[PDB]
Amino acid sequence: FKFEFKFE
Amino acid sequence: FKFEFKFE
Amino acid sequence: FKFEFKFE
Amino acid sequence: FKFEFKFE
Amino acid sequence: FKFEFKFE
Amino acid sequence: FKFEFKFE
Amino acid sequence: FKFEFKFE
Amino acid sequence: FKFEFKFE
Amino acid sequence: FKFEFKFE
Amino acid sequence: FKFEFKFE
Amino acid sequence: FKFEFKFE
Amino acid sequence: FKFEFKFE
Amino acid sequence: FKFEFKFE
Amino acid sequence: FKFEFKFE
Amino acid sequence: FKFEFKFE
Amino acid sequence: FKFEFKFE
Amino acid sequence: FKFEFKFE
Amino acid sequence: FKFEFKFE
Amino acid sequence: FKFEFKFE
Amino acid sequence: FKFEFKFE
Amino acid sequence: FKFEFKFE
Amino acid sequence: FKFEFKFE
Amino acid sequence: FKFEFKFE
Amino acid sequence: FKFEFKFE
Amino acid sequence: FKFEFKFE
Amino acid sequence: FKFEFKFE
Amino acid sequence: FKFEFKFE
Amino acid sequence: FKFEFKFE
Amino acid sequence: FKFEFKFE
Amino acid sequence: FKFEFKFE
Amino acid sequence: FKFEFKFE
Amino acid sequence: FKFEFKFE
Amino acid sequence: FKFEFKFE
Amino acid sequence: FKFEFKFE
Amino acid sequence: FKFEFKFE
Amino acid sequence: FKFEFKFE
Amino acid sequence: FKFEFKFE
Amino acid sequence: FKFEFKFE
Amino acid sequence: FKFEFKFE
Amino acid sequence: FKFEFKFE
Amino acid sequence: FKFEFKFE
Amino acid sequence: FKFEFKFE
Amino acid sequence: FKFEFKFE
Amino acid sequence: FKFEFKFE
Amino acid sequence: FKFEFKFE
Amino acid sequence: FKFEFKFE
Amino acid sequence: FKFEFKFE
Amino acid sequence: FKFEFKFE
Amino acid sequence: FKFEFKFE
Amino acid sequence: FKFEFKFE
Amino acid sequence: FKFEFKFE
Amino acid sequence: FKFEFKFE
Amino acid sequence: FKFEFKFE
Amino acid sequence: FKFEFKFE
Amino acid sequence: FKFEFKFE
Amino acid sequence: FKFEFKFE
Amino acid sequence: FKFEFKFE
Amino acid sequence: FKFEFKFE
Amino acid sequence: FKFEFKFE
Amino acid sequence: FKFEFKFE
Amino acid sequence: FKFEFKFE
Amino acid sequence: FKFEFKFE
Amino acid sequence: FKFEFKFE
Amino acid sequence: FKFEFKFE
Repeated sequence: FKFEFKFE
Repeated sequence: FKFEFKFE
Repeated sequence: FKFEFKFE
Repeated sequence: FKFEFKFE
Repeated sequence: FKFEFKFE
Repeated sequence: FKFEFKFE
Repeated sequence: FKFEFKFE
Repeated sequence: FKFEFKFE
Repeated sequence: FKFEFKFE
Repeated sequence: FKFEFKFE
Repeated sequence: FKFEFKFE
Repeated sequence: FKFEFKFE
Repeated sequence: FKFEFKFE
Repeated sequence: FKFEFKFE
Repeated sequence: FKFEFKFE
Repeated sequence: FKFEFKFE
Repeated sequence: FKFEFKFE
Repeated sequence: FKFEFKFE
Repeated sequence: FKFEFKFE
Repeated sequence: FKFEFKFE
Repeated sequence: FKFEFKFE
Repeated sequence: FKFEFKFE
Repeated sequence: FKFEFKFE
Repeated sequence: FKFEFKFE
Repeated sequence: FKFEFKFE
Repeated sequence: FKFEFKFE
Repeated sequence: FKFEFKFE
Repeated sequence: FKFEFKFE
Repeated sequence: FKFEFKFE
Repeated sequence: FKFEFKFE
Repeated sequence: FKFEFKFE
Repeated sequence: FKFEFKFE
Repeated sequence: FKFEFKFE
Repeated sequence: FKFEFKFE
Repeated sequence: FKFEFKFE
Repeated sequence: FKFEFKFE
Repeated sequence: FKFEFKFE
Repeated sequence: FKFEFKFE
Repeated sequence: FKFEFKFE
Repeated sequence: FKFEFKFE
Repeated sequence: FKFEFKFE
Repeated sequence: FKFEFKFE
Repeated sequence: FKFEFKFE
Repeated sequence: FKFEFKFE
Repeated sequence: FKFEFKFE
Repeated sequence: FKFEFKFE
Repeated sequence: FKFEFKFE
Repeated sequence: FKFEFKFE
Repeated sequence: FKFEFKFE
Repeated sequence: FKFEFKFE
Repeated sequence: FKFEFKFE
Repeated sequence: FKFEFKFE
Repeated sequence: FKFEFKFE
Repeated sequence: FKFEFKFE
Repeated sequence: FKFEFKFE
Repeated sequence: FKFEFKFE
Repeated sequence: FKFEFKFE
Repeated sequence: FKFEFKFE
Repeated sequence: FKFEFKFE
Repeated sequence: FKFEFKFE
Repeated sequence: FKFEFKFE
Repeated sequence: FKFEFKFE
Repeated sequence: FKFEFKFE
Repeated sequence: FKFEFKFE
């Protein structure tokens, strides 16, 4: 139930 | 589930 | 059951 | 399943 | 069973 | 299967 | 078994 | 098989 | 759950 | 219940 | 809970 | 109730 | 509680 | 109530 | 309480 | 009420 | 859908 | 929705 | 959505 | 929302 | 959102 | 928010 | 947020 | 906040 | 925050 | 605060 | 804080 | 304060 | 504080 | 004060 | 204070 | 004052 | 900019 | 199969 | 820049 | 299935 | 740079 | 499901 | 560089 | 849920 | 290099 | 919850 | 290389 | 809580 | 290689 | 509390 | 390889 | 309290 | 110079 | 879907 | 030089 | 979604 | 040389 | 979201 | 050579 | 968030 | 060779 | 946060 | 070979 | 925080 | 081979 | 804090 | 083989 | 604090 957030 | 939000 | 979201 | 939404 | 969506 | 929807 | 759809 | 539908 | 916020 | 924060 | 703050 | 802080 | 401060 | 301090 | 200061 | 000091 | 405009 | 603007 | 501008 | 700016 | 600028 | 700057 | 600069 | 500097 | 510099 | 210095 | 230098 | 020195 | 040196 | 010396 | 030397 | 000497 | 598709 | 979309 | 999609 | 989004 | 999304 | 965000 | 997010 | 942050 | 965070 | 920090 | 932190 | 430090 | 620390 | 040290 | 320490 | 030492 | 476009 | 362009 | 663009 | 560009 | 950009 | 770039 | 950048 | 770069 | 960098 | 680098 | 670095 | 490195 | 390092 | 290393 | 080290 | 190592 993951939630990855790349900013860059 | 799993999610990607790659900004850039 | 992935969901990729590239913005960029 | 799997999904791509590449904006750009 | 992929579904690519390029916008750009 | 697999699908492409490249807009642009 | 691909299905490409270019719009542009 | 494989298919192209390039609009433009 | 789990979360990623990778800046860079 | 993790919360990763990469800066770099 | 648990937290990551990896700088670098 | 951990709090990791990597600098490096 | 518990804390990590790993420099390097 | 620990406090780890790695320098290295 | 308790403390760690591991240098190296 | 310990105080560990590793140098190495 | 494509457009082009040349002035010269 | 492509757009082209030549100026020479 | 794409745009281009050439001056020369 | 692509943008292109040629100058030669 | 992408931009590019070429001068030459 | 990509940015590109060519100079030759 | 990304930037790039090429001179040559 | 990525930055790129090519010089050849 | 990342920087890179390539000379060649 | 990453820094990269290529020289070839 | 990280630095790297490659010469070759 | 990481430092890297490649030479090949 | 870390350093590394690779020659090859 | 870590030090690393690779030679291959 | 640590040192290491690998030759091979 | 650790010292390491690998030779393979 | 509607569309519709059938195969087989 | 079957397929359709809308735009603008 | 709306959209809508159906399959199957 | 079904799918839609909005932008700007 | 708003957004909205629906599936299923 | 449902999803939305904002930027800038 | 604000942000906002909602799901479900 | 809900989520937001600020930068710079 | 400020920051702010909210969840739930 | 709530979270913030400062750097440099 | 200052810092500041708040939680809760 | 609250937390801060200094370096160099 | 100074330091300073505060908590609570 | 409060804490500080010096090195080298 | 001096040192100094304060607490409380 | 207070604490210090010397080496080498 | 001045320009406008309308579609739909 | 309106449009604008200005020059000079 | 001067430029402006408007959309939506 | 406004835009601007300046040169010279 | 001189440059400026404005968005939003 | 303002921007600047200088050269020379 | 000389360079400057401003943002926000 | 100011910036600088010098070369030569 | 010579280099300098400034930030903040 | 000043910086320097010398080579040669 | 020769090198120097300055920070702060 | 000064630095030096010599080789050869 | 020969090497030297200076710090502080 | 001086340093030396010899090889060969 | 031969080796030497000096410190302080 | 001198050092020596011999091999072979």
